[PDB]
Amino acid sequence: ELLPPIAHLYELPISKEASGLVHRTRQEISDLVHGRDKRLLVIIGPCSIHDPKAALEYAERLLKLRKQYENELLIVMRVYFEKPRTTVGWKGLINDPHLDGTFDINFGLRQARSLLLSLNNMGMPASTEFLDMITPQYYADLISWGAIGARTTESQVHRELASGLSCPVGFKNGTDGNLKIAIDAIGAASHSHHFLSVTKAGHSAIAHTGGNPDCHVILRGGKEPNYDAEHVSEAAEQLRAAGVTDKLMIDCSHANSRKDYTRQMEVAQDIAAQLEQDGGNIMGVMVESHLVEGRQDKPEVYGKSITDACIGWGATEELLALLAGANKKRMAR
Amino acid sequence: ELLPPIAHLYELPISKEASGLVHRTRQEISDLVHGRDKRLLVIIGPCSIHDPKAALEYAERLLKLRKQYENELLIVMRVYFEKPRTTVGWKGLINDPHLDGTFDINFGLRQARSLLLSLNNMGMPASTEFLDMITPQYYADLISWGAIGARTTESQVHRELASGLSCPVGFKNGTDGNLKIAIDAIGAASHSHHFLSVTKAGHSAIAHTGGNPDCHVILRGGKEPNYDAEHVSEAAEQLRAAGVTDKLMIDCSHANSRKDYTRQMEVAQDIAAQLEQDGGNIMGVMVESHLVEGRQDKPEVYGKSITDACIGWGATEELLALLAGANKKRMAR
Amino acid sequence: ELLPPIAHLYELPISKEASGLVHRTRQEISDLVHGRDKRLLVIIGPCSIHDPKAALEYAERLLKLRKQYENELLIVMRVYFEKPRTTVGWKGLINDPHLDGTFDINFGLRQARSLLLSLNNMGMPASTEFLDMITPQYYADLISWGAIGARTTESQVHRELASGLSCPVGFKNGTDGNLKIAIDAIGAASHSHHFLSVTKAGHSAIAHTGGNPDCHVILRGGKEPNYDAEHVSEAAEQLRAAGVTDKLMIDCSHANSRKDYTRQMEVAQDIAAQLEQDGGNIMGVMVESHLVEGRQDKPEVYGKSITDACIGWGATEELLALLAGANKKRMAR
Amino acid sequence: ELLPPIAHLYELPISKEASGLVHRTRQEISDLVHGRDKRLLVIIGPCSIHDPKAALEYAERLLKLRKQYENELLIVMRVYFEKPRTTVGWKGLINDPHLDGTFDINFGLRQARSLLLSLNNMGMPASTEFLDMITPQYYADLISWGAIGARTTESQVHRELASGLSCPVGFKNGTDGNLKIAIDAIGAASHSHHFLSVTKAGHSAIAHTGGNPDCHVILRGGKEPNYDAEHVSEAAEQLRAAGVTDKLMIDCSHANSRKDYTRQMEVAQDIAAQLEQDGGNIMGVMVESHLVEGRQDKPEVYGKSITDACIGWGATEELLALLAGANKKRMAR
Ligand SMILES: [Cl-]
Ligand SMILES: [Cl-]
Ligand SMILES: [Cl-]
Ligand SMILES: [Cl-]
Ligand SMILES: [Mn+2]
Ligand SMILES: [Mn+2]
Ligand SMILES: [Mn+2]
Ligand SMILES: [Mn+2]
Repeated sequence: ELLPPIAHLYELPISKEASGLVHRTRQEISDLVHGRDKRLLVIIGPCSIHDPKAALEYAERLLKLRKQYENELLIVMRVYFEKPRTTVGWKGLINDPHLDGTFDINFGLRQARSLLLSLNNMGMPASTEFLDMITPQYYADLISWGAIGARTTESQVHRELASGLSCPVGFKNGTDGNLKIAIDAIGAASHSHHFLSVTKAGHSAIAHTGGNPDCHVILRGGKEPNYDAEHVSEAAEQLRAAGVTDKLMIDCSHANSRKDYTRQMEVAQDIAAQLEQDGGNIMGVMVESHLVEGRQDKPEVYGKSITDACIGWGATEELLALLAGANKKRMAR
Repeated sequence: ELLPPIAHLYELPISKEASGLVHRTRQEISDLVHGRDKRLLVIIGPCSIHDPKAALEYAERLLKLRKQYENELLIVMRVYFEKPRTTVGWKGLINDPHLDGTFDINFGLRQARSLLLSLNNMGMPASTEFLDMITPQYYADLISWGAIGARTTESQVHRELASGLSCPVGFKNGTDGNLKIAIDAIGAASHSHHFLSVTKAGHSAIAHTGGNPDCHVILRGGKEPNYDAEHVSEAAEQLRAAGVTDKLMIDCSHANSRKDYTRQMEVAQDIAAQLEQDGGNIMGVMVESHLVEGRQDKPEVYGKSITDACIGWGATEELLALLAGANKKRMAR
Repeated sequence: ELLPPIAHLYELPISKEASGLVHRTRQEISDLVHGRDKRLLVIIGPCSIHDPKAALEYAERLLKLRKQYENELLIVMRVYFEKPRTTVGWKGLINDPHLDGTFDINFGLRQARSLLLSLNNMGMPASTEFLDMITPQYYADLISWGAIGARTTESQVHRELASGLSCPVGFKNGTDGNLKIAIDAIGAASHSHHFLSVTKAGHSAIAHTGGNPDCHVILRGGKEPNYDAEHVSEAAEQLRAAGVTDKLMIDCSHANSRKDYTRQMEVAQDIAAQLEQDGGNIMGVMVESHLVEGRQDKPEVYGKSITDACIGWGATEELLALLAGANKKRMAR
Repeated sequence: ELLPPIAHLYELPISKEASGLVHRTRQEISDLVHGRDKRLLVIIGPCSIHDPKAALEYAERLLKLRKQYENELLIVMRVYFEKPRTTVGWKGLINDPHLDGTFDINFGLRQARSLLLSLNNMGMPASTEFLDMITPQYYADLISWGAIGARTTESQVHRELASGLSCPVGFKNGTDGNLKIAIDAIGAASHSHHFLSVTKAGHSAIAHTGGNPDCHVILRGGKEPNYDAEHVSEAAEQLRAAGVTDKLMIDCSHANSRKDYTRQMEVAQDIAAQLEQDGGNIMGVMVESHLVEGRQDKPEVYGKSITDACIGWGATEELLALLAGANKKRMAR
C-alpha cells in the first residue's frame, strides 16, 4: 500500500532555506550549461547511497570544499537512490532500503526525502539519477541536477520525464559509446510532451510538460574512454551540428576509468590539462567518491560503496584542488 | 482528466472468444520460444496504426493467410500503438489519435482497446510494442505477444514491465547492434521484481511480479545487418552461454533492411534459405507490411504508413508464401 | 470496482439542451423561492424509479401538461433514485438496479444518469432526494431541484451537502412534524461549509462550499397533517422570525395524506382553496403520481410503484387542472 | 490536499497495547449489551475535546477511578471530535483544530489520532460520536464505543456506517424524544448493507458490511426527560417487541439535565436508586465531565468546556462513587 507523495511532503515540507538553495543552484547550473559562467560543475560523491548517516558525514566534509572553491567550482553532491543493474541486483535505497530483499519502498522513499532535505538544509545541493517514472514526485523538489543514465538516454519515457523536470539534466552517452543518442535526447527533452504520469496524490493523469531548456550531454566512456580533448572537440562539433549546447560534462568514472577507481584521478588530470590549454567546451565533471575507497559486497565497513568502487576522502581532496587550480586559470582568460 | 483502465474495461469487456484466442496464442508462442513446436511465428503488419479502418481491412486480408498457412506459420498482426521517435514526432495513436497535436489520450486508449477487441473477436491475435509504463493496463489483456524496442531493451523499467506481462516478450538488440543487452534483458525479465506501477483503478501501488518465462531476443540489425546464418549461429551460442533460450526472432525491417522497405524480401529469402538448410534456432520473423507500400509524412493515402516505410499487400502475399514453403520443409525433417 | 463519476460523464456528457433546461429551471425555481414569480412549482411523479421505460412514458405524458400549464405551474418530474427506509428494504435504483439483491451500483449509476439525460433532452426537468453523500457527483448536473428527506433534514452532513449543490433545495419537516429543524437547515445550508467529500475522479478531498441561497421548507406532515392555512400561517411567521424565505412547499403525500394515496387530492383541494383566498406563502406542491395508481411488493405490473402508493394518471390530470385554475386566480391579483 | 488515512496510520500505527485494549474493551461492552456481565458502562468526559493536554490530564485522573471501580463500572472516556450544531458553529477539533476558522482538517485528523493513541497507550479506552462518513477511517481503530447522535439516528447513511463499525454503537433517541427511530436504527445497523464509502487509501468504493450485533439505544431526553424507571420500563418493552436487546444506556446530560449541568448528579442519583431497587435493563450511563465545571465561549480557562457545560472533577468523583456503590449492590443480587 503505497503512500502518495503528499504524505511525505506533509511530514517533510521543503524549507525556505532548501527551496532557496535548490532554486539558485539550478539557475547557477543553467548558466554553466549555456556558457554564461565558466565555473566547473562538479557532481561528486558515492556511486549509491546505502547509509544516510555516512552520507551526512560525507556531505559535511564536502561542504567545506564547496565553500572554499566556490569561485572556480560549483560542487553538488551525488545522492543516487536508484541504480540500473546490468541484469539483476540491488536497485538502491528507495527500492530496498533495509538492504535485505524486503523492498520496503515506503520507508525508502521517506528516508530518501529526509536525507535530501537535511542535505539542502545544511547548504549542500544534491543530484540523482532519475530512473523510475513514479518516484520523482517524492523528492524532485530537493534536486538541483539530474542524470539520465547510459542505459536509458535513448528511452522516450526518460526523455519525457526529463522534459518535465525543473532542474538541469545531463544525458549520458550509451554503454558502447554512442553520443548521438544523448544529442537526440537533448532535442527531445527540450520540447513539450504529453504523456501519462502520476500526481502528488498518487493518481495517474495526463502530464503536459513545457520542455527543459537546460539539458546537456555527459561523456562516460564506451568500448573505449571518451574524455580526451580529441573526443571533446568531436562531441562539440556534433552538438553544434544539432543546434544544441556544445557545453558538456565529463564523467571520470564508469567506462572512462574502466571500473578502476584509481584512474578517476588520471582522467581528472587530463581534464585539468584541457582546461589549462583551452577546454572551452567543458562545463562540468562527475566523480565517484566516498569516505573510504574501494567497494564491498556487503555493507560491513562504514562509508564504503556496495556498488561501484569509489575514491576515498583523501584522493577526493586532491582531485578537487587539482580541478579548482586548473579552472582558475581557465577563468582568468 | 484521465479515465482509469476500469472505465475502458467496463465499456469493452474481453469476450469469451477473445480471451480464448489470447490464451491459446500465448501458449502456442511459448511453445515456439522453448522449442516444443517448429512453426514459425510471424509478427506482421504496419509500422504503426494510425487508422482503425485500414487496420481492420488489413486484418481481414491477413486472416485468410493466417488460416491458409496455419500448419507452417503462426501469424499474429502488428498492432503498434506507441512509437519511439529519434528526437520528436508523432508517438502513436494512443498519444495523439486525431493526428493533429490535440493529444486526446482518453479517446486514443478507448480506440486502441476497441480495435484490439474487434481484431481478436474476428480471429486475429495482436502484438504490440510496450513502450509506456501506464498504458498497458488498458489493453494488455488483448495482446498475445509483446516487443520491447531497441531503444528500451537496456532500460530497467522496461525489463520490470516485461517481468509482469502475461504474454511472451521479444527484446530487440540495441540500435547499434548490441545483442548482449537483449540477453541480459531476458535474464532480468525472467526474475521477480518489485517496483512502482499504477493499478486498474488509476492509483499508484507497489507491484510484485513473478517473472516472465517466455522472453526471447529479436535480431533487427545495427550498424550492419544481423539476419544471416553466421549471425544467427553466433547469437545462439551467446544465448546458450547465458543459460537462456537459443530460439530467436529475426526482423526483416529496420536496420536489417537498412531502412529500405524493398529489402525486407531479401532478408526473408535469406531466412527461407536458412530454414531449408537447417535454421533450427529460428522461431520467428518480423515484417513491416501495409495495404500499400512506402511511407508519407501526412495521412493522405489510405493504407500507407506515416512512420517507417512498409512493403505493400502483394509483396506480403509473396513473402508469406516464401516462408511457409520453406518452413514446411524444415518441419518435415 | 466503483467507477468514478468521470467514467459516466465521459459516456453521457450533458448536452447543450439539457444544460440550458437545467440552468433555466433552477433560475425559475429560485424566482419562486424568493417570491419574484407566483407560478406554482409542482414536483410530481413516482415515489421511486424502478423502471426507466415507464419513467420515460410517464414523462412524455407529463410534458404535455407541463407545456399546457406553463403560465400558472412549473412542472418538474420526481425521479427519485435513493429511498430512505424505516429499518431495511430496497434503497432504490442506484443501490440495487436489478431489484434482486445484487447491488450492481455501477449499472445503477449509469442507468440513473442515462434516464436523467434522456428526460432533460426531451424537455422534462428532474428532481430527486439527495440521500447519499457520494452518489450526487454522478448526476447532480442533471437535477433542477433537490429534496432533503424528513429523516435527514436534521443531519449536519446533509445540510453540508445542500450547501454545495447548485440547485434549489427543499428541506422536509421531521417525521413527527418538527418544523424548526427545516428552518434550522435553511440557515445552515445558506452558509459556507468545510467538510470531506469525494471528487469526480473518485478521490476524497476537502470541500469548501459557498452556501445555497435557494433553500426552503416542505410541509409533509407529522403526527398530524400540516398542509392547512393555519399551519402555513404558523410556518410563515417562524420563517420570517429566522430571517429566511417565508415561501414554502406543501407535500400532498406521506404524512399529510396519512400515507393514503386517495387523500392526496383532498390535500391538493385544500391548497387550491388557499390559493384562491390568498395563499401568498405557498410556492410549490409535491405529489406522488405514476401511470397506474397504488403500489405492489414485486415489480409485476408496469408503471406501478413498489414503494409508496401513488395516484394514477387520470387523477393526476384532475389534480393539475385544479391547481392551475386556482393559481391563475392568485396570479391575476 | 487531503491526506488519506494511510498517511496517518503510517505515522501513528496502533501499538500492541492499544490494539489489545480496544479489542478487550469492545468485547467487555458487548458483554454488557447482551446481559452477560452486569457492570455498568460509564461513558464520561468532556462534551468536546479542544485541548489535547487537558484531555490527557483528565484521562490520567479518570484512569485511577477506572481501576478502582473496575469490578462495578467499566469506565471509558468521552473523546468527542465531531459536534452536530443546531444551525451553525464549531463542528469540533477535526473540522477546525486551531479554533479560529482556518479549517485545518489534515492537522485536526493527525491531532485526533495522536490523542487517541496516547489515551489507549496509557490504559484509557476512548469513545466518540461518529458524525461524518469519511473521517472514521482515520481513527476508528482506536475507538472502543461509538455513538450516533440524536440528529442522525434516523439517517440511513449513519445506520449504514454503524453496520460496518467494529465497536459497539449507541443510538440516541431523537431530539424531541422519539425512541422508535433508535430501535429501528439497531434493527437497520444489525444487517448487512451495500453503499459507497471511502477506503483507507482515500478512494471511493463499494462497501459491503456484515452488520453490527452490539448496538443499543441511549435515552437522552426530548420534550421531557426519559431517565426514570417508568421511561426505562417502556423503552425495554418496545425493545423486546422489536426483537432487539433490551439493555440500554441513559445519558445524564443533554435533554435529561436540560438547562442545569449540575442536574446530572440528580439523574445519576435516580439511576443509582433504580440500580438498587432492580434496574435490570440499564447497561450504561453517559456523563459530561471535565477538570473544571461550567463552560466558556472562548478557550480561556484550562480544562473547561467550550461547548456544553460539564461537571468538574470533585463532582465526578462523587458521581462515580455513587454509581459504583449502587451497582455493586445490583451485581450482588
Ligand atoms: Cl551491475
Ligand atoms: Cl419504509
Ligand atoms: Cl429508486
Ligand atoms: Cl471536538
Ligand atoms: Mn556508479
Ligand atoms: Mn518501424
Ligand atoms: Mn414516497
Ligand atoms: Mn454535549
